[PDB]
Amino acid sequence: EPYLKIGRSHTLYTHITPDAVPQLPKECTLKHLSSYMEEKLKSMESKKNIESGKYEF
Amino acid sequence: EPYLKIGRSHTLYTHITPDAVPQLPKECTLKHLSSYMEEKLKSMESKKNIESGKYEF
Amino acid sequence: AVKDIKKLIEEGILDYEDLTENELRKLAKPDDNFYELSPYASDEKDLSLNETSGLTNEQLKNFLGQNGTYHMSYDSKSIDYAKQKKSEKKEDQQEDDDGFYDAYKQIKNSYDGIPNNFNHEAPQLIGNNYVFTSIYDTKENLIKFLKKNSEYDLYD
Amino acid sequence: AVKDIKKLIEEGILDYEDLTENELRKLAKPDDNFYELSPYASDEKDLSLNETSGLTNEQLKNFLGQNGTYHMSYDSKSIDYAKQKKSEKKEDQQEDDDGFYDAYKQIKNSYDGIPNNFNHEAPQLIGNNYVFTSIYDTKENLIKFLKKNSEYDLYD
Amino acid sequence: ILGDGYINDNHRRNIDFSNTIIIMTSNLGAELFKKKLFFDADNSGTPEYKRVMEDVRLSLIKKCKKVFKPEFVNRIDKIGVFEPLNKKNLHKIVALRFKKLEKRLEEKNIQVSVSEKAIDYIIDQSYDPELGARPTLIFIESVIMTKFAIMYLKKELVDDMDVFVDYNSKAKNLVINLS
Amino acid sequence: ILGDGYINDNHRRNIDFSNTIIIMTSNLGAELFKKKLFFDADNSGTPEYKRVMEDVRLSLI
Amino acid sequence: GNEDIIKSLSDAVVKAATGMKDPEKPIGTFLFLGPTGVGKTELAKTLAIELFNSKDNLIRV
Ligand SMILES: Nc1ncnc2c1ncn2[C@@H]1O[C@H](COP(=O)(O)OP(=O)(O)OP(O)(O)=S)[C@@H](O)[C@H]1O
Repeated sequence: EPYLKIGRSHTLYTHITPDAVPQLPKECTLKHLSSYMEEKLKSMESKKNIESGKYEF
Repeated sequence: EPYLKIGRSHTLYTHITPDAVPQLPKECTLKHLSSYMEEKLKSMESKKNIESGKYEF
Repeated sequence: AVKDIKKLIEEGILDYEDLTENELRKLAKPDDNFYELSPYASDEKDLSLNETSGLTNEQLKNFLGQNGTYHMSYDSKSIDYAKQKKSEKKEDQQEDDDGFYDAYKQIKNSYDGIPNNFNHEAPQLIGNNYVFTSIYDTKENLIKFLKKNSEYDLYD
Repeated sequence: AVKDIKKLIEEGILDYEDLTENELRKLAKPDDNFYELSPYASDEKDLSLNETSGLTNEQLKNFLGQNGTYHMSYDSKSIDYAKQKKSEKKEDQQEDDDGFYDAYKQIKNSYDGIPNNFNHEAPQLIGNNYVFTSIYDTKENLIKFLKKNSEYDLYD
Repeated sequence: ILGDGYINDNHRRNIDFSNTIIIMTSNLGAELFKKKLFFDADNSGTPEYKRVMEDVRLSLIKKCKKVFKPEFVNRIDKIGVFEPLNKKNLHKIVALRFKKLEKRLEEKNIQVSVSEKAIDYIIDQSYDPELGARPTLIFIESVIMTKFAIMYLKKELVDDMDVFVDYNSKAKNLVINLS
Repeated sequence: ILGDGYINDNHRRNIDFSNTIIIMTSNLGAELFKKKLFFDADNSGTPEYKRVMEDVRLSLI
Repeated sequence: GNEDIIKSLSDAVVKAATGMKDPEKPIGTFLFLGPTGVGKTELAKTLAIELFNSKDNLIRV
């Protein structure tokens, strides 16, 4: 919704600055999506076939 | 620590001389790390076929 | 409060807000695994270097500099040649994971100042201070603290 | 005090500090294995010579001489060609390690004036005097003595 | 076999793998158990060298699924990954050999004791992290154990001798004997 | 066997397989799909990504 | 020639005749390598002359 409003607007392209562009939310960046894979792929292997450490209670 | 201080400093690059750059300690050079491999490798190759008679009690 | 003491207690007891300037800078100092001598780095597919790259032709840069009614904006000789090799190798069985897993590992390390095969500590400027982060010791709680608290504040 | 006498006693008894000018220069003189005739050198991978090298193109040197907004600073034709050969040979079993030991080796011989396959004595200027060092006879204790004592002193 | 306890034969008999501990070993150790990632296991880590093993153990399970056709990654219960040997461990691992050694000498009643400094003389002159202590156990048998019998050939071994091994740091080389 | 019942032995007698539920199991999915937008799908897509699994199913045939 | 090889032959006999370590491993396996010409067989022919004084204990396969 905010990216189509500035896209359809009659503004010159030299006036489009990074101040005038609204930021994506934190779910939508590469910083989240790359770190979310290490929440899976590192974790996915660190609980496949390995279950002696830190299952104390 | 000393290499980031001169790196962040507002000095022109023509003023950066080898006198103005602090030297690395002796653990951190190629002269140590190449000689440390001959302390391993050269010593190691003789770990096969340990000499009979060279160590006499 | 010293460096190994903080890794156990500050997760349980101590907040980062009550720490002195000589205590914050030493937790951002590199550990004792730094200055430990370590040969034999492990090679992997370097996503940093592009094997399909080429040189500035300077007649493309002239013709693409004069903007208007051109339909392709690169050379496509070294790229096409590369795609032909992947069609001819018949290597699939783990390369179906290599393009699809391994970048996440190296792409996230690009946000921490860490290159591809670098299993050691690499700095990262936050504000006016450097924080040495690792593959393992990410030091993420220091990064959230120094960005939020020291935005308009200075603690060396 | 002669040359073979010093190799046994100066490790046990004699310090280098009490040695005359005609005694220091003769221990830096080459041994009797020098002037002994020896054919048949043993070939190895010469890390000195670069097989992936090329010629100065003089249109790259002109375009890279005009500094600014270029993105690759070499030719990359001969160095990609080389990498394709290592992908096609399937030689792994000792190339995983013969090179590794060799790089460390031949690299240390570069700090002693000794080239790659040179099993003999090679000089090294220390101060104003030459010291012939070997693969085996490194003569390291002479090098530590002539650098420290004869920094502002002269002993031929 | 790792799936169920049964396999048939050419008789189609019921082979039973229950009550049989099945043990799968292989190396897969090059390019990560090397000097790669494992310099100075002297320290060996209460909080840290665990964490290197917290990815080195992961990196093998990458090579487990992509070499073994990963149904073994499904069938096997516990994938055990050994730590590299510490020099603090070999003070007793070598000493675990002398108790097995005297079983071949309890007929003759030679009791053999080794100083800790003597072990340090052995480790630094026989051991590396890369060969895994097998030639160090050849270093015992082919260097030190050869002349205990030569101490016995010529009559310097009474059939009760308290053999005390030690090195007094000159690179001098002595066996201290008590009756 | 799947086409006919009448199967000769090495005595060349017929061995019926009527009233025998024959069950054919193999994987043929291993190390080649591995997400297909689905192994990260516990919700799995109730009207949407079921059609993906149909196109997954079609590919196997 | 090659006294270091000859000592390794003698040491296994010292491991043999003295009641030293003999598991089911036979005493002193050896793999001799060298250029064609040098004393590789006739170490062993002198063993049967000296370890056994018979020369008919030598078993050439
Ligand atoms: N040190 C030695 N003492 C006595 N005779 C020797 C010696 N070295 C070589 N010979 C003689 O040279 C031969 C050595 O025997 P071999 O070791 O079988 O030689 P060879 O020609 O290398 O054949 P191989 O070893 O089976 S390939 C015999 O004919 C010996 O008489």
